[PDB]
Amino acid sequence: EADCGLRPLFEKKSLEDKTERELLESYI
Amino acid sequence: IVEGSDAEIGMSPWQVMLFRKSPQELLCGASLISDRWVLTAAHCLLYPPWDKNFTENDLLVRIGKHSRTRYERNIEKISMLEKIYIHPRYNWRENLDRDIALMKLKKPVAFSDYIHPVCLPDRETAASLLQAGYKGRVTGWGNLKETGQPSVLQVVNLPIVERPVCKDSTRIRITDNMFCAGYKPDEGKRGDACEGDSGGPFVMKSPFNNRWYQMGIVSWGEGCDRDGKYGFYTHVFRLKKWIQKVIDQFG
DNA sequence: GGTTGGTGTGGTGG
DNA sequence: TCCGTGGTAGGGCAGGTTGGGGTGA
Ligand SMILES: *C[C@@](*)(O)[C@H](CCCNC(N)=[NH2+])NC(=O)[C@@H]1CCCN1C(=O)[C@H](N)Cc1ccccc1
Ligand code: NA
Ligand code: NA
Ligand code: NA
Repeated sequence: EADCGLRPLFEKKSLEDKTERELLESYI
Repeated sequence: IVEGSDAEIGMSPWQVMLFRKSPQELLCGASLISDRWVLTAAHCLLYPPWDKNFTENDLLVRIGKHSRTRYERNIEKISMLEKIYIHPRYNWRENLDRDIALMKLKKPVAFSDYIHPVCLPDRETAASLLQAGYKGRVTGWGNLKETGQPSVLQVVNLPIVERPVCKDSTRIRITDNMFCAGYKPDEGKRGDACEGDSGGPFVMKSPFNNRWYQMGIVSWGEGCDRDGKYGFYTHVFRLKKWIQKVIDQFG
């Protein structure tokens, strides 16, 4: 549970995948 | 996955492939939740209407993969299963209620760029994210149309759907242990899971802490990506206590 | 090479 | 207020790895 949810190749580099924003913009 | 796209490398590092030792065939998806535990759909293992009943020695799991078929040397990890736990209330006849299983690996797996566990939702996460309109993300190597398969892992992002819509969409009895997700006919955009994507994770990214949480397991559907039809997923937060107990009891 | 090596076209594609 | 007594299914009326609580219908 400690390290969970944090992708080495995305969150741990501060890089977004092309379409995660699509999800985040969907929240309302 | 129908009308999805190829996944970026490391994009879904918790994706797991449920495989059958002999004949060597890919059965389902699954997901990495700890270094020793994988969560899949029960019907991947047990489905009596087709006399499916897989033992621990029938199966393997492949973690960190991207190619469906090709051995990803120094990238993927193949593990043997210690024990399978199916939900005691799993209903294989009526509606795949509580379509969930946990599989203990014989030995713990090393995380990496391509292998990394997803978080399970707390109450707050779940309250916050399980709302109609919010999009999550489904991944798998299942079929691209409904009657071929993908070269590499597929991803699609799809919105959670209001319960009355899900209820009206199918003849099948729906439990509060399941949700549905997919675009409506008037939303323009398309997409769905299909056969072979079962046990794969429906996931959502928390705006509160940037972590990805597994809100669903690919359970079932009627066709694949048909207008008026939606993919049905096991409501994971509702069964989280069982998940906890089993882990804590048999880790 | 790649998401990863090299008596390098298979062991797993090209 | 209902959401166990068989059901997916044993033995038993409580709880287990399971009858909790949730956009709950
Ligand atoms: C086992 C999984 O690969 C698979 C997921 C299918 C998802 N389809 C879409 N469009 N998202 N599940 C199934 O194939 C399940 C298991 C057995 C039958 N089944 C179905 O989806 C039926 N078409 C519907 C169904 C039949 C019986 C009970 C519940 C649902
Ligand atoms: Na659809
Ligand atoms: Na090679
Ligand atoms: Na019981």
